[PDB]
Amino acid sequence: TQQPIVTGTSVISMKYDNGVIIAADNLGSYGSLLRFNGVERLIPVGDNTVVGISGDISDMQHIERLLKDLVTENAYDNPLADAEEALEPSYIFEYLATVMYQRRSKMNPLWNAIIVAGVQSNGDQFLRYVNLLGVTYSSPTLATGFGAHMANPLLRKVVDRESDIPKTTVQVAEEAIVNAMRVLYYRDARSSRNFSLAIIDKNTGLTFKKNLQVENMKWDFAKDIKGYGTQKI
Amino acid sequence: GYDRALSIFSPDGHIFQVEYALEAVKRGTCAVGVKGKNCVVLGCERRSTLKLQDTRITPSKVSKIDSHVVLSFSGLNADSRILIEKARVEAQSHRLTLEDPVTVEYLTRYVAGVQQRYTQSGGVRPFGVSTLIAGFDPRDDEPKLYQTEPSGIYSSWSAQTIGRNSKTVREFLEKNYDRKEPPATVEECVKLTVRSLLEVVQTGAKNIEITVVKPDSDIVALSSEEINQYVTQIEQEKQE
Amino acid sequence: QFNPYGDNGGTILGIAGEDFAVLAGDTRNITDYSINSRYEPKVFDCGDNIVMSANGFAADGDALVKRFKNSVKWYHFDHNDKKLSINSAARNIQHLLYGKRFFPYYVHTIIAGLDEDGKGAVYSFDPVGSYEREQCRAGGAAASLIMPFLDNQVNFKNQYEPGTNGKVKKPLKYLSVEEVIKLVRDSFTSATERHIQVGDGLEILIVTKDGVRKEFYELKRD
Amino acid sequence: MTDRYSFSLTTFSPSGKLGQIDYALTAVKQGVTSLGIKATNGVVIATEKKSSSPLAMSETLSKVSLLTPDIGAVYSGMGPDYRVLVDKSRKVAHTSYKRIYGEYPPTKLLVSEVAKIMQEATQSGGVRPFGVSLLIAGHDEFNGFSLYQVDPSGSYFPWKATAIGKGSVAAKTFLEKRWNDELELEDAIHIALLTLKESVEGEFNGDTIELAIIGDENPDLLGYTGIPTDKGPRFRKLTSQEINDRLEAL
Amino acid sequence: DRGVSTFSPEGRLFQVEYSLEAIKLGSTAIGIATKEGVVLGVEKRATSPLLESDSIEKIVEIDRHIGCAMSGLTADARSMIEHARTAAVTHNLYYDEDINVESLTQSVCDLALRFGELMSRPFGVALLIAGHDADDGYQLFHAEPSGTFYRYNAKAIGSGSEGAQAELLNEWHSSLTLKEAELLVLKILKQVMEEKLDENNAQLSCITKQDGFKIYDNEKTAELIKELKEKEAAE
Amino acid sequence: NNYDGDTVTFSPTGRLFQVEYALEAIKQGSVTVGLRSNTHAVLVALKRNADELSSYQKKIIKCDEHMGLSLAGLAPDARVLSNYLRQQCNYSSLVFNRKLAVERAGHLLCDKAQKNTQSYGGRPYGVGLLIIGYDKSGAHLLEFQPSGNVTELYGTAIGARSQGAKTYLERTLDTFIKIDGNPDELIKAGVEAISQSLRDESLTVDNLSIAIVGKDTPFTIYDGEAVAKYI
Amino acid sequence: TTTLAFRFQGGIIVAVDSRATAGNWVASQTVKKVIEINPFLLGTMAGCAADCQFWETWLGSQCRLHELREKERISVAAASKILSNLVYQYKGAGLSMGTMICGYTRKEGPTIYYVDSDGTRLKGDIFCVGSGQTFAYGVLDSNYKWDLSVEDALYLGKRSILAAAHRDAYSGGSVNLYHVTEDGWIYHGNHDVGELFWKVKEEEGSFNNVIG
Amino acid sequence: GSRRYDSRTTIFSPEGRLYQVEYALESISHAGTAIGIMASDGIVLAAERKVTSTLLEQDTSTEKLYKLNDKIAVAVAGLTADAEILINTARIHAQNYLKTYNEDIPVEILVRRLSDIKQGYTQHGGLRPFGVSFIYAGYDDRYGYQLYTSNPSGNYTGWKAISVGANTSAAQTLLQMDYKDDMKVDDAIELALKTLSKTTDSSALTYDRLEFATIRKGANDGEVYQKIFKPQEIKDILVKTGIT
Ligand SMILES: *[C@@](C)(CO)[C@](*)(O)[C@H](Cc1ccccc1)NC(=O)[C@H](Cc1ccc(OC)cc1)NC(=O)[C@H](C)NC(=O)CN1CCOCC1
Ligand SMILES: [Mg+2]
Ligand code: NA
Repeated sequence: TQQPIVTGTSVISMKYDNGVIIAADNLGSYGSLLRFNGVERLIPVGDNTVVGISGDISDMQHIERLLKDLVTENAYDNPLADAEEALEPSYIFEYLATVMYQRRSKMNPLWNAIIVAGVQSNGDQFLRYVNLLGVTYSSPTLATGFGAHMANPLLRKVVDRESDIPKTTVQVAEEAIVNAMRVLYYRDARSSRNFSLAIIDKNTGLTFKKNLQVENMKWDFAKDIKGYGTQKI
Repeated sequence: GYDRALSIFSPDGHIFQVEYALEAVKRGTCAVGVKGKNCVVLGCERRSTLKLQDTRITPSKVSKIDSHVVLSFSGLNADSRILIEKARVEAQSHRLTLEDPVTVEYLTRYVAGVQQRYTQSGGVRPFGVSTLIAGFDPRDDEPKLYQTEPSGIYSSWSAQTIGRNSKTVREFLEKNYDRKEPPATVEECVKLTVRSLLEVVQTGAKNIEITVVKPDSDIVALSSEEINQYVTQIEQEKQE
Repeated sequence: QFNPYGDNGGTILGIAGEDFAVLAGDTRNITDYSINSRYEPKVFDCGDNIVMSANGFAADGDALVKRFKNSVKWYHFDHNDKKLSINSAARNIQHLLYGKRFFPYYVHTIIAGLDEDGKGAVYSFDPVGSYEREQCRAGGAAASLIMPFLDNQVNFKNQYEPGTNGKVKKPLKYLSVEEVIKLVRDSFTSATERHIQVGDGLEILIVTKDGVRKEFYELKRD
Repeated sequence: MTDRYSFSLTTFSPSGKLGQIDYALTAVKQGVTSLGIKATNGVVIATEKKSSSPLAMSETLSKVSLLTPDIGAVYSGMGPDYRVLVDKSRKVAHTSYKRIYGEYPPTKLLVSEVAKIMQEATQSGGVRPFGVSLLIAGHDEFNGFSLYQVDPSGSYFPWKATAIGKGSVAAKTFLEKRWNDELELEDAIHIALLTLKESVEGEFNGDTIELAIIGDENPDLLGYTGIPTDKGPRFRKLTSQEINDRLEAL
Repeated sequence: DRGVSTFSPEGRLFQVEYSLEAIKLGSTAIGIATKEGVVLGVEKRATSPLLESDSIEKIVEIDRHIGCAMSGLTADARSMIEHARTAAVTHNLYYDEDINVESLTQSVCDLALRFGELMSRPFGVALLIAGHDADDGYQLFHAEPSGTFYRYNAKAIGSGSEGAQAELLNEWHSSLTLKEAELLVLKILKQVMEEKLDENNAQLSCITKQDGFKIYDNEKTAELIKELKEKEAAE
Repeated sequence: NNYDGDTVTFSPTGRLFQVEYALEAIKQGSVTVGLRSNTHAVLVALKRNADELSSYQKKIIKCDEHMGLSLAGLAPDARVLSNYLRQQCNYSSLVFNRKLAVERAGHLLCDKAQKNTQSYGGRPYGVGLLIIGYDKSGAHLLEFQPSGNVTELYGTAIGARSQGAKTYLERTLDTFIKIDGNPDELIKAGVEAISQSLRDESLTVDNLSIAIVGKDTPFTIYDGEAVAKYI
Repeated sequence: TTTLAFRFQGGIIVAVDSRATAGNWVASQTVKKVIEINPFLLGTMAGCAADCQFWETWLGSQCRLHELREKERISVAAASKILSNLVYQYKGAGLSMGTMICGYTRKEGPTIYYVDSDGTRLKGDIFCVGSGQTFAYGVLDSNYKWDLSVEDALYLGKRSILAAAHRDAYSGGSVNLYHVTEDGWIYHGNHDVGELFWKVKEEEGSFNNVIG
Repeated sequence: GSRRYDSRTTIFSPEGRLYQVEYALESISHAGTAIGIMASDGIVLAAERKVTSTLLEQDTSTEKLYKLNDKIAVAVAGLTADAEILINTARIHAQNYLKTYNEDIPVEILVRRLSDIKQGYTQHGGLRPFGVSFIYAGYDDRYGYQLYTSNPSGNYTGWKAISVGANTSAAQTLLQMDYKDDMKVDDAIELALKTLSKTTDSSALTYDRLEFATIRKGANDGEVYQKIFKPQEIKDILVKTGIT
């Protein structure tokens, strides 16, 4: 039985025609205190997978070490470690999903919500979620925390079902993700302006973008707002 | 824990430790079991090189496992106590779970199973003991006599003997015991048992023990004078 | 305090015919008032013409299905590729569930297939292993809505023969696969209307001696 | 891996001898001579400090050891075996007695515990017996002064006076002539030094001889004052200077 | 001495090979498999005439559809039978069905090599496991202390095994009736047995799909012995 | 001689005699053959019987849908090792959703057999195995020896008179390796290979045992009337 | 549940309902609450369905192992005590079982044993177990005599379950009858309350509280 | 491995004897003789100390005779160290029985349990047996005065008069000659000393080479008293019987 201390907020993601996009802000909250501002919550595994993690940061750092160790262990006695027998997103996910459910069953969970985004060896897009309860699900769009409430509605307007994926380009998909991150900065009290974004394409590969900022924000209309009702001045 | 496999096969297919345990049984004092029409009698030799004994307190050769079953033995005396104790515990455990006392076959099967376990367990030697287990099943008047041995095999006997010079008394019983007509009464059964021991014993004084078991938990041990009367009667008929 | 259980919603339904059996379930996955997936299947082909679904807490449901699939695999290894009968699978599942009697799998389980006489069979389980064979069973969040409808339309309950003064019951009879699928689709559309955890899509798995076939139908997405 | 020796390494031979115990006693015979003498008002235990090398500092190696404030021990045989026995003997005095009764054990009972440890090395799995004989001198309120010998078998005997090791046969004969039941402590120390000179060959002084007594209480050696009932240790190790003083009037 | 799990230079386990010699000293046991059933028969071999021969239990029930006959150090078989019975009943509990005869035999044979320095030595007893299931029908298995088991159409184990096996080689065909098999076991037992064969020193049993595993009475076996003697004199 | 009492003892020339005696048990075992192309891998096994009344000892065991082996030597030891493989293959599936690589399968068997050759009390495994499989890097064939040594090969054979089949495959190497997209022809080559190890006996219907795995073929075993095609 | 079993002149009658509940939700109406352990032994179920189902099937396996080992059918006393000793090991853990082990043997005769999850084991002639036990007792006790005929005893057992099925909200579905004699148990059919009620009301003239 | 060095202490000879038990008995036959004699009104325990040295402290010494509880004592023959292990077990077993039943332990029960421990060392564990033979002298309200003996085999028997250790053959013949059933304690005291005096390997039997003890009902009314004799008391009893 735990209680989360230093936490990370929403992780959002979606599929597009050739691959997947995933994003998450760089904040490490300590309750209401916005304590740490240089936290990377997107962790690449190889050149074909990115794991986005929210929840407890100490448990996130533990998972980082497991994934780091997984790459090492896979390389052992494996001449095709950088080829046919390289780590797939589906392998990495199933490992984590096994761990998460084992820990909840021992009543000592890893207090996290995880999204594994990647591209398989056959070109298929991989996007699947897992959390502290060991609950797993997949969808064209996936998001954690506040992202589930605010991002998914926006991302589902772009890709509402499976047939909408081939019709969605990387330019359109990234635009929707960046818009969603802005909306979360407006409305999530444990979010930050700075964030990271990752694209895993079946042609261009892994593109990891750091130090992004939310921009083109609408604040001007605030100047006209007075009191809470009757106040004219 | 001490793990050594002491009981093992030899090239000719024998487990010597089990066979040497049989030699210890052959050294032990003679014990005989004869079952009649309505009873079983257990006879036991007691070696007479020991005078100045205290027969009140000296461990008796025949032991009660329950009120309806008895166990005599031949071989190592110290080893027999361990088997008797285990058997007595299992007897009470059976009454507790099945709500019925053990059958003589079941009790024998348990004791035999213990003996067998010590022939293929690491760190232990076999029991240097063969037992005669006799009694009557609950609510049954059919007499029961069983034998066990170090190897773990057990079987039922109309009459049987174990211990030193047992082959001589078995020879006697084989011609004197009629399957078609077993000893009809208690007296006949005790006499045949005493007769068989008199082939081997020496004197019929404080060398022979006799225990009679009858149906419904009716077990009694004979005293010196009672046994001596059979000895006196047999010898007078012999001179003919 | 940490709560190890959750409710992922949805609902499932199994009906048995004379020479077939269906096991249906909606494809919606939820937590609280949010939708996680509009298409997340929870009715699986487990081999040996057995289909299975464990509805309730998805993590427990996936774990159970995963264990049973693995149970089928080892049954082949250990017993010379023998086919696992539906009655034997049911008993095996009871032991899987009851093994966690004091920390249960929070799922209502249903399996379907054919019995050893070739006839359609549906077995249903409670969360701790009690099971029963039936012609009909609904499980999950909307089971209370659907089940009485099936009692009426599959087992003809409370239906009497017209003009017989309520003395002669409507006779029992097997249904065609076409009639059964009509009942399944109507059952799920009705359930989708009045239960918020039910919707998005409907996936049916039909089992005949020829194998396992699938059918998919859209459901309301609100 | 793991200790697979779970069986006895000391067993009975056809003649009835316990070989390893006999051989352990042979090792004690080879060892340097040590002795003990009981007086009316004290006990003395003494031994030769056989130096392994003149570069070695023989002060750092203590053959005579304090076990409790009123009990001391000396040995003949294998030094390492003795050292670990002293460690175990000191600890058992606390664990099996002082931590229970709030006072130190009497000599006979501590001796009994040491004997138990040595007996177990004679019967337990995968071990040889200890290659030492101990002489344990001590005092307690209800038994007074006492002197005990402990052999590799675990057997122990009380003595008025005795010697063990190299020249024990001659030393025991010497002690029989000199010992009486009216000996004062100083007279016993004198006899101890006389007896030991016979077995020692090289130098005979306070630096080559190790000698301790169980006598009167020593308040100066207690380390604190304020508790009337605590009067100090009866065990005292004689200094190199204190030995040489008595060697002049020898 | 030497290790219990040691290999010989020829590539065999000493203890397993020595246990096979113990089995050769054991009393004869024969099994014959037909399309109408599987017959099991044994030599009782009482060591003395005072011993009540009906207490000699060398044929044993494992389940209603599986029987077993033994030869060698028969005391060692008790724990093997106990395991087999539990395995059979346990499988029925887990799977609501009868367990395959092969699967049962395989479970018993898993005990065989669980010895070393687990139990201290191999078993000194061989088993003939006969049974029926829906998949492979009537089956006869020979289970050794090596952990190996062979299926047989017919098989003899014990002291008269090599002589009886050569006889079974000639006599067995795929169209034997149950009655023909019963007589054949009695015939071959009488040949290899020391003492003269009768109902008291030999025991028959069979397993059929309909009636399951049945040990024959001394009255029933006696008539088959009398039927056998008459048929041999008739030509 | 004096250095063959247990596996923990080296000889003066640096030999482990108990391991060599375990190796000897394989030579006494019935012949079995393994060979592969680029699309399929095939096991062919000559089964052995006690006599005419007995069944023929089953030589081939399935480990997963994509992997399995044939045995030669102590059959119970093969059962232990095959069971270990089944678990390892299964662990890879449940935990990583990943079919176990045939190369890793060999590495795991090597390490399991090794531990038995360095510790007191235990003994070496008394069986040799031929593992075939199809994974993400195509078809594979492995040869396991109870010394621990595992070897990847195009083709091989173990058991009594295995040198005859091994020589044939060494000649036929260039031919059978290019039998791609043709199961029946690759089996024929294997059946012809095992025939070089036959003496006095010939391949009958309940004597021959064939197994195959490939690109669009799960590991399946053929016995009885199913192998009559290849005689 | 409502289950009963009583001893009488002609052996033992055993009658049970067939309802399963999950709170106020009727989970089933066609459940088997009698387990046929062997041709001479029966077991009734009441309480947690899984506990009853699982452990009484397990009990049957233990009874089978007994007759294999001992070459003799297990006694009703020994069979009941295996189950009672088992649940006593789990005492406090939360098992919920109300059971009746009914059967015949030569040494015992017709015998009934009540066994529950808190370790109580009682021999007796009449028992009613379950949520509707009181309703069944009311009818059964007021009509019970030792000298009942097999025909009358079968009916009384059927009528007692019906009475409880009616009043008890957590009992109903159908009545499963059994009769245990010296020759073993005999099944006397499944009787749906949907038809049985109106048939009994009309023929018997009872149930005047209900609108006819 | 270690198999090479295993003596195999718990195995049978081809003749069916336990090697180690037989060799332990051979060891005990060289130990100082101990005699037990049971009278109608008490029990005597007499034991000869092993070749004494003149500088041995005699009064504060215990080698042969030990107290198990207020009603039971033992005479030892063999390894003293081994005996003390068994004695402390026996002392604890007696207190366990008293704690459980609020009654002093019956003599036979204590004897059986101690003998069962010895038995265990001959059948399992791979350890050497205890090289000890006991003479148990005790009293309880069931059988009254009782003498027992146990040996390394774990076999125990009851006696009227018995010897263990050295020269038992000669000692048992002398006891068998002069013993009778109506004997008193003071007569048994004399018999015990006379027997040792003749069977001793020493030149002459003296007070300093003996341990002596009696268990009488010679206390005040229906209660038992254990008397472990002091040196001066042995000196007096030796003069009183006319041995010195
Ligand atoms: C009547 C109907 C009263 O309920 C009977 O007792 C009936 C008996 C019965 C026996 C065998 C098969 C079916 C029915 N009992 C029930 O129907 C039973 C009631 C009950 C539930 C829980 C209990 O405590 C654990 C005790 C009694 N119903 C069930 O078992 C239902 C089907 N299942 C569950 O409630 C599932 N729960 C059980 C407890 O553990 C968590 C899951
Ligand atoms: Mg809806
Ligand atoms: Na209820």
